[PDB]
Amino acid sequence: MQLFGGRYDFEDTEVRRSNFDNFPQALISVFQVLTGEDWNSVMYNGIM
Amino acid sequence: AKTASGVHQLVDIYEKYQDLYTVEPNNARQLVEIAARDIEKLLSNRSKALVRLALEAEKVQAAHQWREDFASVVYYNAKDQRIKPVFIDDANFRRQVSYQHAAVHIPTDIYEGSTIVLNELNWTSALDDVFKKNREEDPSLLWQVFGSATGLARYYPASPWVKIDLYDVRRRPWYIQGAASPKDMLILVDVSGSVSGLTLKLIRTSVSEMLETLSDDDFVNVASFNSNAQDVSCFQHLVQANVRNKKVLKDAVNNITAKGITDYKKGFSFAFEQLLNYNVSRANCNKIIMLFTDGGEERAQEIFAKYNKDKKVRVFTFSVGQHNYDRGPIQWMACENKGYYYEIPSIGAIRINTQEYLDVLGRPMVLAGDKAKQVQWTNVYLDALELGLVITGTLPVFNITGQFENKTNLKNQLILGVMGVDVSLEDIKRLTPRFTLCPNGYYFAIDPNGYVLLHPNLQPKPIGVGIPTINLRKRRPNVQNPKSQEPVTLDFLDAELENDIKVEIRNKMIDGESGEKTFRTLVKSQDERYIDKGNRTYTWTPVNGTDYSSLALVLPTYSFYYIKAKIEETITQARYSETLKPDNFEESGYTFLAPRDYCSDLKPSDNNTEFLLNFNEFIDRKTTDLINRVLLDAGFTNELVQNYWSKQKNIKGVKARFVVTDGGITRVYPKEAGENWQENPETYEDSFYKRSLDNDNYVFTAPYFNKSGPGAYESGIMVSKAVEIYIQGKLLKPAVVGIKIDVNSWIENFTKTSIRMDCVILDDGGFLLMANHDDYTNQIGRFFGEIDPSLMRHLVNISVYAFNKSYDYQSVCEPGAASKQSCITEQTQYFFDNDSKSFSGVLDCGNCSRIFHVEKLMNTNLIFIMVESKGTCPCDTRLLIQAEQTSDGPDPCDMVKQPRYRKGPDVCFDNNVLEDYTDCX
Amino acid sequence: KMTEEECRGYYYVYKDGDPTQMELRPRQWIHNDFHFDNVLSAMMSLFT
Ligand SMILES: *[C@@H]1O[C@H](CO)[C@@H](O[C@@H]2O[C@H](CO)[C@@H](O[C@@H]3O[C@H](CO)[C@@H](O)[C@H](O)[C@H]3NC(C)=O)[C@H](O)[C@H]2NC(C)=O)[C@H](O)[C@H]1NC(C)=O
Ligand SMILES: *[C@@H]1O[C@H](CO)[C@@H](O[C@@H]2O[C@H](CO)[C@@H](O[C@@H]3O[C@H](CO)[C@@H](O)[C@H](O)[C@@H]3O)[C@H](O)[C@H]2NC(C)=O)[C@H](O)[C@H]1NC(C)=O
Ligand SMILES: *[C@@H]1O[C@H](CO)[C@@H](O[C@@H]2O[C@H](CO)[C@@H](O[C@@H]3O[C@H](CO)[C@@H](O)[C@H](O)[C@@H]3O)[C@H](O)[C@H]2NC(C)=O)[C@H](O)[C@H]1NC(C)=O
Ligand SMILES: *[C@@H]1O[C@H](CO)[C@@H](O[C@@H]2O[C@H](CO)[C@@H](O)[C@H](O)[C@H]2NC(C)=O)[C@H](O)[C@H]1NC(C)=O
Ligand SMILES: *[C@@H]1O[C@H](CO)[C@@H](O[C@@H]2O[C@H](CO)[C@@H](O)[C@H](O)[C@H]2NC(C)=O)[C@H](O)[C@H]1NC(C)=O
Ligand SMILES: *[C@@H]1O[C@H](CO)[C@@H](O[C@@H]2O[C@H](CO)[C@@H](O)[C@H](O)[C@H]2NC(C)=O)[C@H](O)[C@H]1NC(C)=O
Ligand SMILES: *[C@@H]1O[C@H](CO)[C@@H](O[C@@H]2O[C@H](CO)[C@@H](O)[C@H](O)[C@H]2NC(C)=O)[C@H](O)[C@H]1NC(C)=O
Ligand SMILES: *[C@@H]1O[C@H](CO)[C@@H](O)[C@H](O)[C@H]1NC(C)=O
Ligand SMILES: *[C@@H]1O[C@H](CO)[C@@H](O)[C@H](O)[C@H]1NC(C)=O
Ligand SMILES: *[C@@H]1O[C@H](CO)[C@@H](O)[C@H](O)[C@H]1NC(C)=O
Ligand SMILES: *[C@@H]1O[C@H](CO)[C@@H](O)[C@H](O)[C@H]1NC(C)=O
Ligand SMILES: *[C@@H]1O[C@H](CO)[C@@H](O)[C@H](O)[C@H]1NC(C)=O
Ligand SMILES: *[C@@H]1O[C@H](CO)[C@@H](O)[C@H](O)[C@H]1NC(C)=O
Ligand SMILES: *[C@@H]1O[C@H](CO)[C@@H](O)[C@H](O)[C@H]1NC(C)=O
Ligand SMILES: [Ca+2]
Repeated sequence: MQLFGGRYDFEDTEVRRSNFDNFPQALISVFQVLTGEDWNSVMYNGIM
Repeated sequence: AKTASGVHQLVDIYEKYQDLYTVEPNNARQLVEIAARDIEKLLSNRSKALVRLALEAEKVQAAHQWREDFASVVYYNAKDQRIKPVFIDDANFRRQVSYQHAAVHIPTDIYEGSTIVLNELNWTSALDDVFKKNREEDPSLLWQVFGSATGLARYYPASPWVKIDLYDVRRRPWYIQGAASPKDMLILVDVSGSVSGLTLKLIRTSVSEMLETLSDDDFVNVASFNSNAQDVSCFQHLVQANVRNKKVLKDAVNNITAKGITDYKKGFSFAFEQLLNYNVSRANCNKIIMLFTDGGEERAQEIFAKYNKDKKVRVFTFSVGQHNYDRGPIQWMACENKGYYYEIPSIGAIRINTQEYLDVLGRPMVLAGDKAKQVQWTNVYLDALELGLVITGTLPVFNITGQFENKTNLKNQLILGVMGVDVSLEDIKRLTPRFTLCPNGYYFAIDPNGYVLLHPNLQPKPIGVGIPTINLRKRRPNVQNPKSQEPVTLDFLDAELENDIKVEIRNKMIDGESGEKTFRTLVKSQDERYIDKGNRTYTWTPVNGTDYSSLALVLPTYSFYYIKAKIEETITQARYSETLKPDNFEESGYTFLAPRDYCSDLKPSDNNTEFLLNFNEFIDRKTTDLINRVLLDAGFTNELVQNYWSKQKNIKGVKARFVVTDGGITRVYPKEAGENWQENPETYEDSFYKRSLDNDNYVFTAPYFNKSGPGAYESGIMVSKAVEIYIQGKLLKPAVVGIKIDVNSWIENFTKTSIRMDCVILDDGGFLLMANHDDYTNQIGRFFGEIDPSLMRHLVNISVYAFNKSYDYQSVCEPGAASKQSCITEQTQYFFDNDSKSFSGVLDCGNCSRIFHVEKLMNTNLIFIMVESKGTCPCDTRLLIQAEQTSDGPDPCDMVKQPRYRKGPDVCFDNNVLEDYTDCX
Repeated sequence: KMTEEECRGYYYVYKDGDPTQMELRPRQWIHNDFHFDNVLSAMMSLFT
């Protein structure tokens, strides 16, 4: 929540939906990386 | 000129036949008071044909029942149960028309079946007998239409529709004015940090869609609020919201950054300042504020407690986007302040949400159902069904279902729809005679805003854009690229030349009651080349009925009188028809006939040969004043052939003679060189015929260069003289006789007069007629600033010959960078100022000196220059360029400041003690 | 649209969110393919 701070703005119409723009949204998103599912979409959106 | 033409012989012709005439007056004031009585009667009948569509439209609503299931509706669905009826070809509509079944247009956004849509097709079938009656009550009616609040639209003639069609009738110019009042609106865009990303692109879009629901009585201004509140507009107050001023704000909206802290307290305190003032103008009507934030944790009670004591400013708030913030306080803001909160999820929902904003403001109209039914005419626009310039008349339809019995009265509010009956301007222009009155004369009409109904340069192809930038890297090989539902609102001060005299005319005409004024002006010639200066006598009256127009008749001062056709011998006119046949081309000449009107005709698409042969057939049946005039015109130009041109036969010289008369007969005599007469056979839209009537001397026109085709040495240049006739102490100017000078022959006089140095025969207009020196002999007819600008920039600066720079709003250009689009252009037009035909000067450009001497010839249109040199050091500074350069419009930030006098309307419904605002929500 | 009756006809799909680049589709219920209705259908989705 500090490194990414809800910086997921982008100005597009695609739902980059695993944002960190809350606390419990960040909790669920973080868990996704541990299970190793789909952590491209998480990461690709971090560097973008 | 006096010899090659038989002008003095043609004086001898009109003076010979003292019979076959009776010179009649125009009176002017009488023609306009008569024409004002007709345009009233035009609107009278169509006015009422709304009133039959309003009364019988309300009655069927009161007995509808509301059927839920549907197993029985048989309509047309005009975009393809369904019917497929017959079609007759017609010319009033230039399409296929039905006359027996109503059509239905449904937007391709909303249909299934639907219990909302389909239930409204049930009761709106009842209108069609009332549709069918007015056709047989009165022929020549254009598109009747019932629009509706749910997007339906029925219209009686039924034509099929005109690749992706958007067209939502709930946002169309004519539907909005008839469902609201004027609006002092104010759009506030929240621009903090919370709106970057998805919610930015929506507001950039949603503001740009909100401004299209404005008419031209509405006022706006765009104020982001932030830390501080500013106007990102370059306006600081309310605009008039033209076509133009709406374009300014969209370039302002599309460059908004997003960062900072929301406050709402400096913002609204900035907003309630703007709707005050009462200094500029404003419509003083339903005041809207609109708030485009994304949620925010503030019920800003303070500012509403300080400024909405009286509750006379309603607030629409919208929230866009898919933020997870609070939509709490914002629903509290609207519902208290008579607002109606709406919510824009994403793109696609934008069109549906920004149009229901007008239904909320209809609440004072629905509470005043006695007086609110007045016919509100929309100004002018191009119809979507391709008919031309149309003007609509509208009248709203209420949902009276609970009256004098009352009942629960739940939706005794919001209206049903707007009935519309359109009117072509051609319908008007057949009421306006423009065939007895001297081609620089014309009827003309102004709305209360200062916009135009009948100036003869309206010309379809809408107006008014900056430099029309298109990139081709952004588009796809695909979708239709929308067609601009924008009206055509032309300013009177931009339909002509601006003058201190005309503004006095415009400000009096926009409200006043009678008057006329005669003066001296600059006149822009047709297909702009040339400004003449002459006299005008023009009047004005308002329409005795409505105030939504006022006429005016411009006249040349030599045009009080006209020729009455009167032939009572019937053999003489038949001999005149015998001239008019194509059998006599070696005898008379190629005789050409302008497209005009009678009973069963057509228009020649350059097959004037066919139209003439069609016209020949007409009188052969007959064997009413235009038909007699052309016959009376026919022999009076024939006698110039047989009594003056027959006795000459192809001189040393001429190349080709021609005679243009009003009445539409133009003859070129050799007929081998006549077939090349490359101009407009319409005498009233002809360019040189009008220009010839202004001056009292010889007129020279320089043709173009490359132009499409053989206008050249092949052609030569054009001479002209208006023919003045002295009937018994009167002055009539019927005809114009032209000589087309063979160029190399006129080189041969110009050469041998030189031998018995750099000289230019030059016109008014800076266009090269001829020269020495043989580099210029191919440029003939190019503006001389493109040849020798160092002279010409000097020559104007040591005066005569000056310039005005108008702007044209309908010309079409090529787009730049970042097929055919309309764009605002400039036009330099050069003219003479000062007399004393002896202008010598000594030019030093820089480091080299040379000599000028400019001599204006007498009793003609000619500059003769003697310059001596080229061979010294050159001076390529710039190029004074005529033609049209694509450019911008005027400065909108300063045009708004000293704005433009006008008047608003007179209803402004607002604030009933009834209403009751609990819906919202 | 959210509801059975109110979701048919056509609508506007925007390729990237320029509101000019506007394309059509028919609209219909996409029953989302790993649905929880029957307990047979549920275990095939808790498996994923
Ligand atoms: C430029 O070219 C012109 C040809 O287009 C020449 O114009 C001709 O000039 C003649 C004398 O200058 C004129 O002759 C006179 O014609 C009238 C009737 O047209 C007669 O009554 C006169 O008697 C006769 N003059 C004499 C002395 O007999 C021609 O009318 C006239 N036009 C033509 C032939 O079309 C110009 O002369 C010429 N300029 C120069 C400087 O050479
Ligand atoms: C809206 O649609 C409904 C049908 O869905 C139309 O209602 C129909 O109205 C006609 C006359 O208005 C009814 O005809 C009558 O039927 C009786 C038989 O019960 C007969 O004895 C009468 O002489 C007459 O023929 C018809 O029954 C009725 N249809 C239904 C299904 O009830 C209605 O007319 C439509 N609205 C408009 C404005 O047209
Ligand atoms: C013109 O005004 C009248 C005002 O009463 C409107 O009539 C009312 O329309 C509503 C629409 O929702 C009807 O409600 C419906 O009732 C049925 C009954 O079972 C219900 O099942 C539906 O879910 C729906 O809510 C209401 O009954 C009706 N009033 C009466 C007395 O019939 C009328 O619709 C207005 N016209 C238009 C075009 O809006
Ligand atoms: C327009 O509104 C302004 C308010 O912003 C008025 O400005 C005041 O004018 C009076 C004199 O008429 C000055 O004494 C005040 O100092 C002005 N206000 C401020 C804040 O400086 C103005 O009068 C109004 N009318 C016109 C014609 O400008
Ligand atoms: C509408 O037009 C009629 C007809 O022109 C006006 O009648 C004029 O009345 C004045 C007296 O006020 C007479 O001197 C005029 O001669 C009348 N006109 C004509 C043509 O004779 C009527 O006044 C106009 N309506 C209004 C409200 O001005
Ligand atoms: C306009 O219509 C007339 C028809 O009356 C055309 O004249 C004919 O032209 C053709 C060749 O194009 C000849 O074979 C005919 O003999 C001409 N006369 C008639 C009576 O048919 C004229 O060419 C048309 N002009 C254009 C531009 O289409
Ligand atoms: C358009 O041309 C006219 C030519 O007459 C200009 O009007 C003259 O302007 C001068 C000074 O600019 C004045 O001294 C004269 O009194 C004006 N004469 C008339 C008859 O009005 C006019 O200024 C030009 N306008 C533009 C924008 O160039
Ligand atoms: C208007 O309608 C009436 C009656 O239908 C008719 O007499 C009159 O000629 C119409 N007006 C015009 C300008 O034709
Ligand atoms: C924003 O863009 C508009 C249009 O190009 C321009 O007028 C304005 O100066 C721009 N502002 C900034 C800060 O770039
Ligand atoms: C216009 O008319 C007045 C008076 O009749 C006259 O003095 C003036 O010369 C006329 N204008 C022109 C351009 O000749
Ligand atoms: C048209 O005239 C221009 C002079 O400005 C010249 O440059 C051009 O070549 C001409 N057109 C053609 C097709 O030669
Ligand atoms: C041309 O006119 C302008 C108008 O102000 C003047 O400043 C200038 O001196 C003139 N040019 C010359 C060469 O005198
Ligand atoms: C004509 O122009 C000259 C200079 O070109 C000027 O001095 C003179 O006053 C002008 N005459 C009139 C009547 O304007
Ligand atoms: C300017 O004058 C000088 C002489 O003083 C000469 O040498 C030079 O070539 C001239 N240049 C131009 C551009 O006329
Ligand atoms: Ca915020």
